[PDB]
Amino acid sequence: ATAAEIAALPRQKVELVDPPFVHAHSQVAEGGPKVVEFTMVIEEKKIVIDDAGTEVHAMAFNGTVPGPLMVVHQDDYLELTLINPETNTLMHNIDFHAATGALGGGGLTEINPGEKTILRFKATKPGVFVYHCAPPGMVPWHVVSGGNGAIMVLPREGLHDGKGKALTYDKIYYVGEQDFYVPRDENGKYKKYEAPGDAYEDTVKVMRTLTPTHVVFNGAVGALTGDKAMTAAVGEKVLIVHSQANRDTRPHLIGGHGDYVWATGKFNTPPDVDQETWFIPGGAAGAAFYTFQQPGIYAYVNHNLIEAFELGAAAHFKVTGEWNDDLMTSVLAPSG
Amino acid sequence: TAAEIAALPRQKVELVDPPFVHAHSQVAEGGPKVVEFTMVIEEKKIVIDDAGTEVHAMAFNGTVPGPLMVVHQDDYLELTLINPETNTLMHNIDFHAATGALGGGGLTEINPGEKTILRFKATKPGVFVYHCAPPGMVPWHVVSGGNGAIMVLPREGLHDGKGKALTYDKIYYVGEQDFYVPRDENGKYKKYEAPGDAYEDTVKVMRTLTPTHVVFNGAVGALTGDKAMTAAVGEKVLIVHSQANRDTRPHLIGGHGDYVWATGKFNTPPDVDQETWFIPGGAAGAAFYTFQQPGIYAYVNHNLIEAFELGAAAHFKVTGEWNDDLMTSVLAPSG
Amino acid sequence: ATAAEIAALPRQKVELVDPPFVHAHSQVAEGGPKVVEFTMVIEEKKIVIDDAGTEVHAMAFNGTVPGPLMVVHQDDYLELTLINPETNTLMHNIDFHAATGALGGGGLTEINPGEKTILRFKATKPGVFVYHCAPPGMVPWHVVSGGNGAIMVLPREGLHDGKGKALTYDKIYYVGEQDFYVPRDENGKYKKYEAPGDAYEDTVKVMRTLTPTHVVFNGAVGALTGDKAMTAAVGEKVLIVHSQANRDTRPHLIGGHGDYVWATGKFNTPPDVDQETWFIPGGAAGAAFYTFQQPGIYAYVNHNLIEAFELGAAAHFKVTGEWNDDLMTSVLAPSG
Ligand SMILES: [Cu+2]
Ligand SMILES: [Cu+2]
Ligand SMILES: [Cu+2]
Ligand SMILES: [Cu+2]
Ligand SMILES: [Cu+2]
Ligand SMILES: [Cu+2]
Repeated sequence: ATAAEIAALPRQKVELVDPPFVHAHSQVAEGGPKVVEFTMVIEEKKIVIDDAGTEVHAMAFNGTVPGPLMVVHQDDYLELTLINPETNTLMHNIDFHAATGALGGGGLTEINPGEKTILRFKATKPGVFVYHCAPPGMVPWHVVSGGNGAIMVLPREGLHDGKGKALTYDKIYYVGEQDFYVPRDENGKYKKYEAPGDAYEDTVKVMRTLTPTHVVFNGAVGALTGDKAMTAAVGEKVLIVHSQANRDTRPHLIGGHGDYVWATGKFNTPPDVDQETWFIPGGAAGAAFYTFQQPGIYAYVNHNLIEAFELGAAAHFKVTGEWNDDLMTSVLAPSG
Repeated sequence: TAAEIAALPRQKVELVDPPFVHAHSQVAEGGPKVVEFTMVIEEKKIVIDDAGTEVHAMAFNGTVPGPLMVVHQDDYLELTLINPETNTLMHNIDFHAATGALGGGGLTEINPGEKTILRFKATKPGVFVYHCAPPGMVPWHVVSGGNGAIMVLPREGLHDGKGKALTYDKIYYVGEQDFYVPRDENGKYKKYEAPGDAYEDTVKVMRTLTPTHVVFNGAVGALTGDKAMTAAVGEKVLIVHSQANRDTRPHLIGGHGDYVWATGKFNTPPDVDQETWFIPGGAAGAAFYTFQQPGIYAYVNHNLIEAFELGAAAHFKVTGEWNDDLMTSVLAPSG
Repeated sequence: ATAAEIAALPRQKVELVDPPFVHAHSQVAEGGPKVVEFTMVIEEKKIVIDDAGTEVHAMAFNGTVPGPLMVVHQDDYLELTLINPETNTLMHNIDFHAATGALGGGGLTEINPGEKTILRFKATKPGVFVYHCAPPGMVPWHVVSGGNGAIMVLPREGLHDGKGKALTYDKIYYVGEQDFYVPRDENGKYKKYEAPGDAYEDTVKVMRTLTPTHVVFNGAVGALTGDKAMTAAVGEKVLIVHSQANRDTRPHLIGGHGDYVWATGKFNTPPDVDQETWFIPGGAAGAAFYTFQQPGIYAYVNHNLIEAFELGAAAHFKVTGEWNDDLMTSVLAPSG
């Protein structure tokens, strides 16, 4: 497609929503290829990542950790306006794993405080894909400070299973998983810093242990629990997109399954089925499709259970509806 | 319907200790059945290495791992779980094969002196982890040995990707356990009077994400020496492998995984000709192999530090005739 | 085949080349089955693995870490002459994951200094496969000292995608990824030793933490950057073989993709497609096929970014050609 051809394509401006929600889209593409426009301001901000009050200086695309999910269709163009406000102290950029060239866009989007840039790429491959910050020489520090999210490049025809049957979800959630490396004092208590750069040396030491102090969903321990639990109903079809930009994870729906799981995240790779626990390598996104059959509380976890229940990587689903005794029943309740 | 489920046959099955598996048929015998199992949970001090290191283990049916239960797709598994009054802790069970109530965990919380009976329909074919999961103390029970697996065979037995039958002559269940044993200032592993005394010290070790031991069948060397698994040349063997908490990467040294259901799910077509497969923590996998050479094999987690320094190494002793076409020493070690 | 049948097959002596290059070979088999002869001399040598002058006592098959890629076709015989020179101090051997019996050949190739052996095995299974040293009682030590490489057993008809279309590479590269465990003194400086055995006790202690001090490609930090950057051009099809004999890795071509990825490394298992980041478990090799579409510098990494950019696991590709503005364009360059 020539420059003139692309200029004639229709533009749609998308308003992003905060994870774990996803902006309005259609599963099946409406019309021909479009240039889909997004804007994100990068915020360097203090975030609290557990109930004790532990804080991190985060790099937060659109002001959240993870950054928001951008959704386009195959052969659309994604056109991102990225802004680094003058209140920030560091240079930032963006690497789209969905994109082709210039280190995923990273080499073309280095913006100092008070600068902006507009990057356009053709989303040639269908799937979910990580994006993250990657300033040369400081790449892992920015990513494990929360500077990451994902996009979904839907097939123009929507999702299908491995054999041509249409899969249509009723709702979608995006779970970004973040490994944090928080320095401690000699008493074992987490340290606080005045500016991001003050934490650098101490944080690099922790990073080198390859052992996160915290592993969280949506930026904090318990962020997707309580009144922030994800919800569904018996019979409802849900797609769960999960990303990890730096470190392996193994998602599991406690009480459910992944009926179809694109564990590599790429829709031209047929999904695994009937999954108990799937595996997403660091630097990737995956997606899992499930139809709820039972009501009640579910936990969605990284099934290294230490990571889930000691380090923070557990969310809840609240599910409404009628219990199915054929699928499961307590023949004898706990009794003497 | 309600009448139809109640009229299905009930069948009690006697369990056996890993790595062996109780009696079953690969192709389902009859229509759907309710397969009944009973397991008593034993809290017991087990020795896990050659230095006398102890762990207060949670042992479904008296073993780490708990035994393999085997049913067919659309059978019901009906487990009676018993927690004797001599135990100190509440326990329960989460079947990854099951649907609802946190895998059954929500319905099976039994204090010492209690029992429960859980039924679920095995709707999905594959091998699946089960483990204890008391709310608020889930990892502690699991890394204390409270885990095993089940196999839900397709009603028509196993098949390859093109649909030809795969029929094993024997089956072994290897449960892999990451343990996190506290050490004192001098580097000696600590011992405790009761399970709860170890809790605080153990969680500290757990948070390093670095096991002190990684073992098969509950201890370093449990499946080596005189306890090696066996086969013969020409024999087809299915090896079911589970890890309820932590990744592993099985490898049969001297062999391969001819077909590997690496995700453990039989509606997902098996990978083939595998050197080393990968099972994420929280899952089981299964590998089918036909032995072609006699001799000693090692079956390991192929992080070789985990295998040979931390304990995740088993043996197969295989009888039969050596095949010089497949391998031959042209010139033996010589100066 | 009988012993007589094998004796009658053509012999072909191959001359090995150092990683990341691969010796001359045909993708499609030239003729019927042959016995492909290789020779390698094991060298115990010091290698410097970072810019702080950190040393490892390496076990180098053919003088390199990793050892070289050996290439045959399915149902050929690989015949290795392995030589342990008198100048070495330790017994060594070799286990081919591609082979069947005697612990991959390890039980038949145990050679003290001043000894040699010849092993022949039938390459019955197509794929990329680890090989490594494994002296009973000292296995992990030899492997994490650099005693590993890989082979490729091509299908006789070359590579194909999942539907039987031919996949033919113009270039091939072999990246061996190595986890090292280097002891430190009490002030954090890496220790040096005058003999391999002198470092055993100290090294075993570090190995037991399951935390490498270094994770590198081709034996050292930056080994595959600068004078040793891999090269390609726009339009060229490139196969990247990647091995890790002891520890998981998650390769990613920054700016690119794995168009087809045999993540398990086995060619009768259909490849994944459109991959961002693939996964190779410790003890295995994998392979990725990609057609370059953009020029410039790509980084090729283990996408645990701490492992890539703090511990050493990053390579570069230098790619010539014309930039493609359809696939990617800077609409607005970084600016106030
Ligand atoms: Cu940044
Ligand atoms: Cu990346
Ligand atoms: Cu328990
Ligand atoms: Cu579980
Ligand atoms: Cu060696
Ligand atoms: Cu090996």
